[PDB]
Amino acid sequence: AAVTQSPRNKVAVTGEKVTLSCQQTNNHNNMYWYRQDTGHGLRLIHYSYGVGNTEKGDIPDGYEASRPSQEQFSLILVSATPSQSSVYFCASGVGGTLYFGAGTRLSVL
Amino acid sequence: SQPDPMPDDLHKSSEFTGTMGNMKYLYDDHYVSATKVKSVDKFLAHDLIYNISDKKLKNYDKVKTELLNEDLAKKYKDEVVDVYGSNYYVNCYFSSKDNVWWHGKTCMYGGITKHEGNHFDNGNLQNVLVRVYENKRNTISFEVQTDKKSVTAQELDIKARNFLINKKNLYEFNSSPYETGYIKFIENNGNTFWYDMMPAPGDKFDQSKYLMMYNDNKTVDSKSVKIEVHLTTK
Repeated sequence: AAVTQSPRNKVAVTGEKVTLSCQQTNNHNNMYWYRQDTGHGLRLIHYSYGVGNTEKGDIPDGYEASRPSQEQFSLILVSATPSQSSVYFCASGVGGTLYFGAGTRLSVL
Repeated sequence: SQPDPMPDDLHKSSEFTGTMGNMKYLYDDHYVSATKVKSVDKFLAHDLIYNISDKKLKNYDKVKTELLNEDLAKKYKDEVVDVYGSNYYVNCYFSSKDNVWWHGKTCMYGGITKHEGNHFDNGNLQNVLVRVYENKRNTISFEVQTDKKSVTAQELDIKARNFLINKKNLYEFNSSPYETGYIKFIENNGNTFWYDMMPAPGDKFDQSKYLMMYNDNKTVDSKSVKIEVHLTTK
């Protein structure tokens, strides 16, 4: 599979540090983390242009990110809040092509 | 010997609105290191390529280091050397002109010292003292170790900043608790020089261009050199 997200479903409590992981197989330079919520399209949280790089997207607030290797892009909720409950989608991409993961559903209680 | 900086000569973290994680990344337990190696290739005229494999992860087996010009590269080209520096991947380019497009690659600037004559006996390490100032008062000092008699300023800078990320949160993901910082080197011969520790202003950080300052492959005498880190708080 091009893109794999870990875990696929997760429950957290307010103030917990939560890390979402995404592995790609394509060695693309670019990876992306989005959240999907009602009344919005997929909104970009952080993205990355390559190893050791991350860049804020449109809604970076209350997230960090890590790009330790070509294949791995993690999303870090450093102190989780109920508003971070969502479905999160990782993508790798090259040019105008995006290859999405299957999604991770996160409930922050 | 450059004048020390005034506050207008210094990048402020408060004017950098991108991700300070991309600066932390270059210093936070991150370095290429090799002992007793010789260059295997070249890309452009002012650079050299070494076969060095990543220890920590498996992000590379090839490293290209860029120097000031071709003369500096020719000095080291056939030499048995040690390597130490901070590597980057975004906008790192080099033909392996064999294809070998399936091998991890990384890039860096300078970091090269002749191996023979440059080492102590029996695994001994030379200490180098770093004195830190915050808001123009000494706060702490700490030592860094190197295995080299003549050591690049780059290696020492990296060791100093690594310690301070961990002890002082020098760089965090989003910002810095400091507004300005420079690291200042003082050679026994009186020569001083400094590097700004903060990213240029605006919403992007170019890692390669920041690291390019290590271009000069500048070495200092570890036994005698002094180091100061000068910080102001937000």
